[PDB]
Amino acid sequence: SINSREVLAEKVKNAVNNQPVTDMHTHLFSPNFGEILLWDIDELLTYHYLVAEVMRWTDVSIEAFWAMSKREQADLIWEELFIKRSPVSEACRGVLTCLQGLGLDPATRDLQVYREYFAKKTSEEQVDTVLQLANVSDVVMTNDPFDDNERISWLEGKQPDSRFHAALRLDPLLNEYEQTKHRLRDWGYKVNDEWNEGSIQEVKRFLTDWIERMDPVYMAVSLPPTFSFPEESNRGRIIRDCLLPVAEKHNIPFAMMIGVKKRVHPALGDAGDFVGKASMDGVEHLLREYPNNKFLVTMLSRENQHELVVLARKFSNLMIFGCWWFMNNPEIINEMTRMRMEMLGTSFIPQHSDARVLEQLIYKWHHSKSIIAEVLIDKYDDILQAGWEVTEEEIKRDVADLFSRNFWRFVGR
Amino acid sequence: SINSREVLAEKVKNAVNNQPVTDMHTHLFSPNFGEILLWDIDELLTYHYLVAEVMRWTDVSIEAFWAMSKREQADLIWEELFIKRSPVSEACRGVLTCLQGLGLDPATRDLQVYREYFAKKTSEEQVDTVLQLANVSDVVMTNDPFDDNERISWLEGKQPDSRFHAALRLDPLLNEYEQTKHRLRDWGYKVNDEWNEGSIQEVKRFLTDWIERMDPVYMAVSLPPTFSFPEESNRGRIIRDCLLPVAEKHNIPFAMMIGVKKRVHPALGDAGDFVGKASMDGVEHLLREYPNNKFLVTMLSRENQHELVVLARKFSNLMIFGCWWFMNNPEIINEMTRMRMEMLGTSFIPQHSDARVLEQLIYKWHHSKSIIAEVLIDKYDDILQAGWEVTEEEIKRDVADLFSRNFWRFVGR
Amino acid sequence: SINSREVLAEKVKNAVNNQPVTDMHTHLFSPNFGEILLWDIDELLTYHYLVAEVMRWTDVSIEAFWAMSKREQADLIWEELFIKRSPVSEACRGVLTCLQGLGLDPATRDLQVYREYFAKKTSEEQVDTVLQLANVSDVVMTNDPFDDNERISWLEGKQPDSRFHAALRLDPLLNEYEQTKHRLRDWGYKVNDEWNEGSIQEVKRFLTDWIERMDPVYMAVSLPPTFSFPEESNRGRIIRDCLLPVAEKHNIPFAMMIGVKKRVHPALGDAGDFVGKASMDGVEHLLREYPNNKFLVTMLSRENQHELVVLARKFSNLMIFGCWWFMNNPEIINEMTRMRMEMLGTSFIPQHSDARVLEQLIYKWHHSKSIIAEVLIDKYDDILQAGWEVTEEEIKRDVADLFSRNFWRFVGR
Ligand SMILES: O=C[C@H](O)[C@@H](O)[C@H](O)[C@H](O)C(=O)O
Ligand SMILES: O=C[C@H](O)[C@@H](O)[C@H](O)[C@H](O)C(=O)O
Ligand SMILES: O=C[C@H](O)[C@@H](O)[C@H](O)[C@H](O)C(=O)O
Ligand SMILES: [Cl-]
Ligand SMILES: [Zn+2]
Ligand SMILES: [Zn+2]
Ligand SMILES: [Zn+2]
Repeated sequence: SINSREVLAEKVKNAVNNQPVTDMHTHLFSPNFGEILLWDIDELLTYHYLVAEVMRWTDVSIEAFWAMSKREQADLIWEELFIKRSPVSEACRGVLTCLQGLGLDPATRDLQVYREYFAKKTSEEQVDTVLQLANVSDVVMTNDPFDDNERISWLEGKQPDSRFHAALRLDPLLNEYEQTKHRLRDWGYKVNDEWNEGSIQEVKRFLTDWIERMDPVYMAVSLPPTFSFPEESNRGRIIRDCLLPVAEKHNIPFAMMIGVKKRVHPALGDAGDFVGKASMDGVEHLLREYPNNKFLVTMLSRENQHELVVLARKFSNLMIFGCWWFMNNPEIINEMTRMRMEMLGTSFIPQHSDARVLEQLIYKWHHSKSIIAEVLIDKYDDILQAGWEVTEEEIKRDVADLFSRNFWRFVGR
Repeated sequence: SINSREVLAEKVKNAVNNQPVTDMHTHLFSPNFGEILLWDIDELLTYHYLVAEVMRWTDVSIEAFWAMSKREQADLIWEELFIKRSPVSEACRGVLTCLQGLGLDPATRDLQVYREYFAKKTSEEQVDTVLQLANVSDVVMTNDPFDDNERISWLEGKQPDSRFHAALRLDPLLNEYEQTKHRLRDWGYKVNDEWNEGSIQEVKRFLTDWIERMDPVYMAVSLPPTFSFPEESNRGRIIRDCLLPVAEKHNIPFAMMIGVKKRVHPALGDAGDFVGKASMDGVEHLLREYPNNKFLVTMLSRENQHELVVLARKFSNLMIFGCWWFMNNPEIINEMTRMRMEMLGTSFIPQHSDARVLEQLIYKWHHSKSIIAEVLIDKYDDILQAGWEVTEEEIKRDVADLFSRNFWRFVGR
Repeated sequence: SINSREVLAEKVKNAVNNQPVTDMHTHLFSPNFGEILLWDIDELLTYHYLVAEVMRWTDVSIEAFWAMSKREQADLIWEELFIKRSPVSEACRGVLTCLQGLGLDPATRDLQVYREYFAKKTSEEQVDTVLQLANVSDVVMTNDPFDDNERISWLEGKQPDSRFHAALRLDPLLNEYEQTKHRLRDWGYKVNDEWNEGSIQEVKRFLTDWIERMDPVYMAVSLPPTFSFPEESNRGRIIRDCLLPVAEKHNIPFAMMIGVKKRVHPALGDAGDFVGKASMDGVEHLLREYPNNKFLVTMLSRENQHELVVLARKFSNLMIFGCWWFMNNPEIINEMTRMRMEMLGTSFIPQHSDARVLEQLIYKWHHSKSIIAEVLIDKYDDILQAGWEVTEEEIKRDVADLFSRNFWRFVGR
């Protein structure tokens, strides 16, 4: 038996730390895909989270910033966010956690010595190291066929190694059909000006072709705060007539990441997206009217979090996951995870890294696991208090569900 | 349930704070004995501990000090030890704890106002107040029949109320028999020039008459660092032929307070006593050779404390008690209480107040309980972390033993 | 009027760190006295404390040690105590604190670079640097007229600058009179074979001559555990008939450092002295029988510390000081300072450095001040809890007393 919270805490932390992670959403790529996989300290420092933060302090114009080299941008951000002010933000703290995890010494602030660590290694070797340090067993990528570069890799016959899984990302198709439909035809998809049977069949054929090629764990899309469904728009029709029917046939979940208001500040590039609270109506309708379809949902607005949890209590075909983007901060991760566990027990996926740079797997999982561990400790302590006898083996089981099994069980893999 | 140091701390502190205390050695007297019972702020300030301390600072002569009135003495000490220097010593801190405990605010340093509180109250009322505030149920006195003022009270029928118990103090008889024997014969006890049957029987008769009149919980004596037993001396023969036989007969324990070197500085009066390490040979012999006699022991030298604990491990008829006088300081109370618990568990009496002024019951027990609580928390947490179940009921039981039951169980009442 | 614990700790540590220190016992000398003033890393590393410690490790014989040069000894000690084993002992920790305080960096472990720092400075410059860093305003030397080198200097005019003060050390006179009276005769002091009026006056004359030449703040002597008084020995007679009367006439305190057992291991030189517990009988008699004399006392045995504190409670003509030699270790300094403040408030002198090497003032005072601040904080906090509120001015007053005013007020200078 575990007769003290102090021992419980030790056992929970060990279980959480030792549990291999299935990161169901990132922007990483299998090493064999090439340069598309970003990594190293200069990439860490130029993460768009830090671009947005440095612009709040630096007097260097954004145009000038984009004009300088990768190394130069990294030097500015380091100096502005780490030296001129203490690197206390979550994103800056993350950079330090990565350095320490790699065996480097943040206390020296010797950026050139840090850069030297990476220069003497290959992509293949760094992924081996990072996956080991972050104890991540499986990585789900974001695979967009509309991106020429990435698309070439799939066209070439490249296959991700066993540690990487594909996810068919469809923002262009579902959100910019009017402009995208012209590319589909360039590829042999006979989509017509009007939405008839021929257009529907060709879109599905498109979806089906890529599903066969990537063997994705799910199809995904990021939607605006004004997302609605049903809706008489290209998106509404594509989802109704093509995506859902196909998703059902192949029994693959549809991942919806709702809440993002793209480019409210275009000059900032990837760092220029905002957020807004969304209506739950469309998700409510999708879940109810399509019981044979599986939905993975994460929302961007803090104000959408609690009702999303309640919606999960209503529908079993809904699997909520992670603390996305602006939600990926300790104060928010903590409240989200507690609301979720209190109303759903362990039937949810608490987190994903959303890593854009390989090394971030270290900090994203380190910072998140410690928070998740604290929550589990409280919840286990409360039932131990109620006389329940939790075993270390049950704790390991629960932890496996949260960090890995719940995802594979839901996707059916 | 109690499953963390944090929960444990709360329960222990609560149980300790709520446990009614039996103070087994004090210099307080049941209120009906008259002015011999000292109380109020001026008495607190003139406690001999503060007399010793003020003389290290004041340019006022010790002879001039004794010549001043009580209020003048109090004003000087207050001025010298509280105003001219921060009152950080244990005895000065204690005065402050009493004031606060009575609802008076030390923040104001308004001595005239503190005094008004006492003036509008009687001895009987202050006793009620203090016993309630210090949560002391029983007070054991020090009753010296050789003191003319004390002896007349007992002979004239004075008897303590239920909250006060007597202890027959015998220092003059055991340590000054050559002078004291003449007083015994003046009182009708035919002690002879030589230690013969007649002398032995009359001394026994003296002890029996006083036991019947006082119904003492024990007979006591303070002894010098040079104490020895067996010993061919008046003390050695009185203890062997008179005290031990009488104590066994009435099943009354014999309390020995060892290590005091009386009057090394005569001019300081009650404040002129020093300390010295004693040999354990005498105590060891008494315990081994008189298995049917009970011994309460407390020693004055810091260097005697560890071996006294080991001696208790050897003899069940030895019950050690308190952190006496110069031992009654936080640093020492802590080490003594920990060594005691580690080697004796709960089979000892951790403390007594030795209160000379009524209000001291407040600070003596509050200062001690906080330290004793901390020790218990450490000790209970060590076994809790080891897998042991500690219930709030077992804590109250143990705390009751330490602060009350152990004493009464030992005295046989 | 501080009411929060965080602010209290802040002000206390500030007062302690800002308070200019009077180091009332050292083995340092005014820089103008010449080579006699030891300084630099080589001196710090060869301090006899480290000699004793390296011998427990190194296979190099003591004779070989003494045979090698100073720089060679320093190299062995550095290697044996800092490189082969972590420098965790108090003495080794001290060397490090010194190097760091001077702006040097222990992280590099570059002994040669450290040495270069000292090579570019003069003795007068380093004392300026060290006295400023250790914030020491007054240094009391140990001046022995029996040492040829030192004696010639006092005779050849030499005078210390205003920052250094003299203390007349009399070990040879009080402890080796039989062999010393012959030198007294060589100096014009015709002591008689027997102890009579002539001998008494010539010894007095000797003391008075040196008192006028050195103008010492006190006369001192280190005594063995067997020290007794009164005593029919040269030491007993000299102290009774010469030292005390002269000390009183000049109102000069008599400093006794009791407990050292000289040269139990002669081959270790200054590192060959041992320790033993002393009887308090002689000190008690001195204080009681000579109320017009002032005594400064420090003892070497851990086991004498508590009773010495109690003796201070008895006699105001006793001022206890420092944590001497084998007592100058954190664990002991802590228990000693707490026992003292608990029974004496602020009426004592907590520490002295005993510096034999100039730079030691940095570590000696940095290590002790942090401990004394801790004790003060706890004690101030305890009365704060009782409702008493101190002002920042009273704290500075108290701190000044402990680190400087108590000493000067006691010697009457
Ligand atoms: O966490 C933030 C991501 O890096 C975003 O830039 C990204 O666009 C978003 O996670 C998405 O997949 O739509
Ligand atoms: O604790 C100190 C007491 O007040 C002493 O003055 C007293 O003589 C001693 O406790 C005793 O009862 O012998
Ligand atoms: O603290 C230790 C000193 O360095 C001793 O060697 C010295 O003899 C002693 O302090 C003394 O002055 O008697
Ligand atoms: Cl809202
Ligand atoms: Zn993403
Ligand atoms: Zn007493
Ligand atoms: Zn010294």
